[PDB]
Amino acid sequence: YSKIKISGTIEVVTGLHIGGGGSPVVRDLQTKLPIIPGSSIKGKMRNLLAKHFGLKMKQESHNQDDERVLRLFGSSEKGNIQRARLQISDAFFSEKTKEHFAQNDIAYTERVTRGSEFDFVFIYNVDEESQVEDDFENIEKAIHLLENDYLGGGGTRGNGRIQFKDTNIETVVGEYDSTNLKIK
Amino acid sequence: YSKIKISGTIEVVTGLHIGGGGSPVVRDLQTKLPIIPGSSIKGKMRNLLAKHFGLKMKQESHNQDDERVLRLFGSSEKGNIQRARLQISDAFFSEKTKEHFAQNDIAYTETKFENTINRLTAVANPRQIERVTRGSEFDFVFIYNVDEESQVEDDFENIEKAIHLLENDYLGGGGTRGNGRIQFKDTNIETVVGEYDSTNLKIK
Amino acid sequence: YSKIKISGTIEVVTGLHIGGGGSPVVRDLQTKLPIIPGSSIKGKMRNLLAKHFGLKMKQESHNQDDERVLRLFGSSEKGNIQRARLQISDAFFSEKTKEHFAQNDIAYTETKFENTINRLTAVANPRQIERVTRGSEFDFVFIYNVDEESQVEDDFENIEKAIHLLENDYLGGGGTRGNGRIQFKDTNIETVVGEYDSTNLKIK
Amino acid sequence: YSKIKISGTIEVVTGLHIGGGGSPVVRDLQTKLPIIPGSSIKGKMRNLLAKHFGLKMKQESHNQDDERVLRLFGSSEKGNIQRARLQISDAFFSEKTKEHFAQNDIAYTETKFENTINRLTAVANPRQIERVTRGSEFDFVFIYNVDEESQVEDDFENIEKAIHLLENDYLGGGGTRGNGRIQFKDTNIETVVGEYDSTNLKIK
Amino acid sequence: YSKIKISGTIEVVTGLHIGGGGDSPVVRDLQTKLPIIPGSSIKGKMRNLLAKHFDERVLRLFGSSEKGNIQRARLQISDAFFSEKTKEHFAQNDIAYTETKFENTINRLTAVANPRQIERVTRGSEFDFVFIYNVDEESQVEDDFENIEKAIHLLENDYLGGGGTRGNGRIQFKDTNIETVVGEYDSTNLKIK
Amino acid sequence: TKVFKLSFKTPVHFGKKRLSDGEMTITADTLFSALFIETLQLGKDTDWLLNDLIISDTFPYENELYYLPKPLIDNHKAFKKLKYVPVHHYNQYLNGELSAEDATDLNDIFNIGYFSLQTKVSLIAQETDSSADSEPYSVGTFTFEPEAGLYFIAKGSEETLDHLNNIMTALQYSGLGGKRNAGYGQFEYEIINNQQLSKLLNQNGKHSILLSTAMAKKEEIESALKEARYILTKRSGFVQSTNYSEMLVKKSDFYSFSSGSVFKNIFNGDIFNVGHNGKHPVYRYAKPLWLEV
Amino acid sequence: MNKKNILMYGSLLHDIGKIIYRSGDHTFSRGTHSKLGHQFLSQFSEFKDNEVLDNVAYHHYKELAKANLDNDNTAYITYIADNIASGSGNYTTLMKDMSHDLEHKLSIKEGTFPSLLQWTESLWQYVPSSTNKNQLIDISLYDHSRITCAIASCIFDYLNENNIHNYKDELFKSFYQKEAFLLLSMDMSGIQDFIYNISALKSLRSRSFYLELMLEVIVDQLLERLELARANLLYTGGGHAYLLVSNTDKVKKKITQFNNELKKWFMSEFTTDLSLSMAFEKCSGDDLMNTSGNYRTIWRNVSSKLSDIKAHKYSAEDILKLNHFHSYGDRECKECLRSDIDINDDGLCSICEGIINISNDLRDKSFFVLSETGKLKMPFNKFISVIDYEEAEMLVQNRIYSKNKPYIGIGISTNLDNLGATFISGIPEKYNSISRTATLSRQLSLFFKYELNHLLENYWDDIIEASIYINDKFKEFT
RNA sequence: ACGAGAACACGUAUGCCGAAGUAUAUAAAUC
Repeated sequence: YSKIKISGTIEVVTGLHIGGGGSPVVRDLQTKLPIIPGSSIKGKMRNLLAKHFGLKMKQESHNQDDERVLRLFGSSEKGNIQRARLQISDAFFSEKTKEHFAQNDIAYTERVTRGSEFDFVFIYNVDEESQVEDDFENIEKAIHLLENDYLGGGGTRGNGRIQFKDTNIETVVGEYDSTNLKIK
Repeated sequence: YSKIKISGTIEVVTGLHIGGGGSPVVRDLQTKLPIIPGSSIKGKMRNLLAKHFGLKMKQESHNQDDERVLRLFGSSEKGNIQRARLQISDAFFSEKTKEHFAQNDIAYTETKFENTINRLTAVANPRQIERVTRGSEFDFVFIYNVDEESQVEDDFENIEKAIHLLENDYLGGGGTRGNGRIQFKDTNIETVVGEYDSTNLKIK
Repeated sequence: YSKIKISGTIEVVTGLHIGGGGSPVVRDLQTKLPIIPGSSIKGKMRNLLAKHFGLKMKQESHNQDDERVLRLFGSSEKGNIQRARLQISDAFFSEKTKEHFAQNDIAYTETKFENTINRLTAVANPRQIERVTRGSEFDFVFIYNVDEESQVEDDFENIEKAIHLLENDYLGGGGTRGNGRIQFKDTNIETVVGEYDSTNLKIK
Repeated sequence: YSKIKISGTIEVVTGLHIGGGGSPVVRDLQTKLPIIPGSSIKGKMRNLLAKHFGLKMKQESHNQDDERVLRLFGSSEKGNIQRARLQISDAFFSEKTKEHFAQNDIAYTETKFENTINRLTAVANPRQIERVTRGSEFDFVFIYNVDEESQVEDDFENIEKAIHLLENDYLGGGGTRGNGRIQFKDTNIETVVGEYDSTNLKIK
Repeated sequence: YSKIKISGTIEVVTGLHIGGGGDSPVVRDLQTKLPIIPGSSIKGKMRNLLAKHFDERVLRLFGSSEKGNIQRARLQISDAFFSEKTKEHFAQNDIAYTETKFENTINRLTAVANPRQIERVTRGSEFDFVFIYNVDEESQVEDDFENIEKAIHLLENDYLGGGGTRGNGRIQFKDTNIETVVGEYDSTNLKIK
Repeated sequence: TKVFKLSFKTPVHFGKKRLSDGEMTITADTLFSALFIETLQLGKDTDWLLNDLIISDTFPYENELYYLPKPLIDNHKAFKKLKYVPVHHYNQYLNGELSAEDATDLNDIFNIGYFSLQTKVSLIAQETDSSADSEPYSVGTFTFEPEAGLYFIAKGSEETLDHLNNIMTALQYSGLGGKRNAGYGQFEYEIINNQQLSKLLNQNGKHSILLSTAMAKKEEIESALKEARYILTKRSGFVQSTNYSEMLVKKSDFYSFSSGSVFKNIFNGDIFNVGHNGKHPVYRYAKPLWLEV
Repeated sequence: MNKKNILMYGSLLHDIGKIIYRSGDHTFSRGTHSKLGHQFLSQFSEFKDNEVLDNVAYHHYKELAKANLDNDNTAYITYIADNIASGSGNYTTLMKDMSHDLEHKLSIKEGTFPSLLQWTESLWQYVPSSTNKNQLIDISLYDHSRITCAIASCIFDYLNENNIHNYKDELFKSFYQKEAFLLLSMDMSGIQDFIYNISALKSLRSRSFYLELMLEVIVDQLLERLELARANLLYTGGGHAYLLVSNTDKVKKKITQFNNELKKWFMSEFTTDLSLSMAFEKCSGDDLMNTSGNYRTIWRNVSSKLSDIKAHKYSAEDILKLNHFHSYGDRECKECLRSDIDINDDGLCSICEGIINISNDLRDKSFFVLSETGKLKMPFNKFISVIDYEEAEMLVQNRIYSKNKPYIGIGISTNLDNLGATFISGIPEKYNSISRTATLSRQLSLFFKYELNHLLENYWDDIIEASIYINDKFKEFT
């Protein structure tokens, strides 16, 4: 049982408006600064990945998806247990962005102002040694699709497309070699 | 015969939903503030540190575990009596956290609205969930009995590994979607009953 | 001949679940409030103070134990005549707690919901546990018989050892998951019957 | 020749188990209510007040006691007959209390469940004990004979000592484990036969 | 020459134990198996109490007749029997007539205990009784009845049977009737309580 | 020639030699004693009933049945175990019409009570003083079934029997036995005239059966025993209030015939003096009450 | 040597050649039993009485048919009494022992006859009386010999008292029918009343012993007064004594005199609580024999006259003397409750104190001696005293009563439900003789007095167990 | 003037001494 980690930053270009309030933006009431629910990224990557592969109308009625989504993302409501292997945590700002904005005296809400950076930290559990490569190439595909789609509510008018940068794939628990992987 | 004390603070970084009153959050009835039940910590730690070692399917069917787990935790179910050697108590808000949230006029709970979008119909179903404000601190205590002068070092190495795995995980519910990430801090060891030498032990 | 009185208050730190009727608790039925029976206190103190001294496997077989243990708690069972020298009484739900709890509208009982996760199946089973509330108090009285004028100091030293050990342990049921931790306050020593001195005696 | 009467009320503090059946409690079989046998009271007072004064090994062997104790309870076996002076009758459940209990619907008897944990194996075995409820009352009557005029004051002083000692002790069994504590109240002294005034007399 | 009859009932307040057979076995009849109080018991207990109170009174009323002077008994005490009211009430409520009590004894210096059983007539029962007085001297009936009243008082505040220092035997007297049954002497004014 | 019926309700003590003895019935001398004492107690005249009254022994009765003593008139093994014969069969008895099986059935049916040794103590001894041994003693008692009891026969004129009525009415509140002042032996009575009793009492024959205990006077004894079948029983005992010491006063021994005696030649009796060194006479009753068959 | 002794001696042992023939001793087991016995006894010097040899040699038919004896010689009367009575190495060992005893221990002079009787009893009480194939022999040889003696002595008393000298012609059926002899019975009343006059549980054997001893003393006295021996006593015990005597005027007068003396003495010692009754019915030689079932009739008649004598046991003079005044007021016997006798300091009268002392001595000592003065009262101003064994032989050197001890040769010593059918009928046909009641009484006495003690040697529940055991044993008995 | 009469089946001792209603089990899994 080894815990591999993924981390990275996300760049904001189109004034974002997620819609965590349900017109304000969801805020952690400790800093009064925007956040991103992890259900947001989880579900949106889930829907894109499900659409990419075959999606059956009967399975649409029963909320059933492909085996890849049921393994990586995991649902565990059909009577067959599927505990998720990709803990997504909520994303905060980067102190770099905060320092830059404070130096230039720019507000955060207009919508999520442009030029932000977000620190997303995923934890991946290795429940099986073999399927690691398949799972990570699938995650790479999902990341690409997300990079070429939209996140947020009501973004079909020009808002909610963002970029991925600056990853680091470090093993935090275990004795497994994790040098040959890649998530751009 | 002696008894060592382990104490410190649990610091939560992300959402913490425990919901033991369950969608509200479990709460003391005398102060009206949240807690982490010790049952949750003991169970989560047991599952992690037990999955790491051998976890056989035949053992899973009969609910048998590895000898290290039972000596550190105790089962006394298979006809072999094994009393627990580690005692875990609950957690409560620390005084500094109370003062900070009182001075800053910041509440102890966040109401998150979550939307479910369903296949083939696209009907948005809303839900409200309560979470504990990130950045709060809890005080925890473990009690360790000595029943053999030798195995103390091995036991403390194992508890180190358990703390490590918990710190790379989530506590409570709603974990695979963004809630539960915590860490430990300010750990202290102080021998409180007996005449044992435990000053070289180290819990990080 | 002399009898000496000890008295004090028990303070409940985490939940207490004696469950003498068992998932309910043990209650009076003239007032319908929780109590702490004396049997449990006696048994737990005896087990601690016996384990602290020697415990042999042959001595484990038949409840044969150290000499001081039998002098202070009584055997008179192996053809040697020894009746108990410490009389332990029940603990009754105190009045000040009644007043405070009534005028703040705080009940005398928590109802905690507990969950079990199965191995290799991930099905939850729910349970309900009825715990006495935190912050409570109880009142206790002990009576000491002076059967020998040259053992009072030694017996009181052993008693304070037992009290200290119990202040670092749990009373009740299911204490390895956060239940039963207690404290002792306001201890007073009086000689009720005789002409014996109790100004140098103390128990912490 | 005069006879002096003493009447009053026994009040149960903690649960009481005379339990003379062998685990039932002794009952009258015309009313089906508990009673306190008088031989219990006489035996306990004999033991307590005897141990108060000097009790010797040779005086341990032959069941003989101090002259005062024999005078008040009788010896009449030593080849020097001693007729008793204090006749102890039984005590019965009071009508006030049965009225109260029927009105508030309070059952007369508790069934406490108890457990024992053996050593080496920690397998528990349970048991059931019946016991009278607290707040109950009983009505008691004593008769004392003036066989000699000049011994009355001393005899009543000794009976007062016995009352004090018994009120700091237990009746019935399981006294060290909690059961069986009593008080006396609402007493009364009267010269029921003869011409001996009893106005200065008192038993607290 | 007149004969006077004093009739009434005696009630058992705490358990009674006469136990002639023993000591558990209580005296009964050997056919109907119903407890009774022999008249020798009452006569002896009353004699002892009244003598302790004080002679020629005990000698004229209970009679000695061998001390060098011969005095004939002037009061006749009969046996006592279970009453019909009590039998009916107990039969309806389904109560036994007799109890069994378990007791224990403790060794000094050894703290070992050993048991006992004592059989004992039930609480609340009732018995019927009659006494006869033979008026041999007219100028003495008031004195004799004062003395008999004192004896009944003392026995009321005392015990009958065995083991009364430990709580058995207490009795009461109810429902007295005093009728002159032979002769023409006026006994509508006497009282015995 | 009336008969008297008596029911007791309490055990009785009659006895033969000691207090340990229990006996069913008593004799005409004991009842003559009782009646004489009660008359002297009531303050009446003993002259009328000293020499005008004839009394018989006591006899048992059951529900609707009566018994009489065995007269001294092949199996010779069953009759010897019999003491009383029922009235209906009395004549049949004297004519040899009673068979062995009938007699055995009679022996079976004849249970009219039982016996009991009541144990007691005495503490009037130095037990009052100090350590002194107790003295257990024993009394013997007989108890009747609810419908058995005693009956008597008395005869003479109407005046004497009216006196006897009064005497029994007074007596039914004292006792007829031993430990009377201890609670034994009281009774209630009724006056009866049965037809068959009168029929037996008024027979006509040549022999005679004695229903009492009597002794012949001197001048007739030589002619009394011409052809007789009898039993002599010594009768002794203690007196009630003759002189100072009770022990120094004890009746002189007397011998008398029993209650099944058969005499060919009748005798009148006498009330015999059995006193010596006393203040006043002590009488024994001896006057026969016959049935002539 | 008086001729009575000659008949008696030739009578007891007249049937011993049968044993010497059963023993198989080749020296004296070739001829008829009479001459075998004569040859055996012709050795010992003491037994050399010539007329005794004549008596023993010819106790049968042919022997007298070819012996042409004189007119006065007891072989004829032996024949008659024998007839009326009649109605394997261990034997060799027994005859060795017999030779030793006869040549060493016994004496032959007058008064040795009781000793000879006990000797024959102690030796022969089990020898089979006869082995006849056509008869059931429930008798021992002791009974045949003894009853032959009793019949012989009675026949002689009858024949001699009537002044006949030609014994041969008179006795050699016609005589068998004459009313020759007489059955006599003693019954003593009041045993049950006197045995339960004690105030504890083992004390009621001493007065049982007293009653038994008085009966034996009075019967032995009676036999002495009539110049016969203890041969003529059939049964004793309970309260009974069944005896056989002769039918002559002289014995009748003496029986009447003895009766008067006994009645006087019993009244003197005891007022009426203990009596003695004697009744006698005449019988022929045919009655005791089984001819027409008359033995039942005889027994019933004796019982009848006994009942009658019980019904009228006093006379007018006695009853008037009884009702004569006497001194009283003195204390009575603390155990016996009778105030006509002077009392001692301890509080017991003479007889009851004697009984308690004699029981205390009997628990240790075991010989009783009948003397003129001593301890316990007996009839005719005689007393019984207690003595020990060696004391007994010294007293013998210068009558003795024991307890089931068959000591022989020590002077003269006397070793001490459906009952009616057994006592009156016995064997109704082919065996209805006096001998059968003799043997039945002996066997019953052995069961009652000796076997009961053996059974009780190992001894509420016990009473029931003993009752069941006794019932089962009696069922096995018949 | 009754095999009678005086006569408590009483007295010292109880319900005992030792014993934990305990030992295992995350109010958890999906947008």
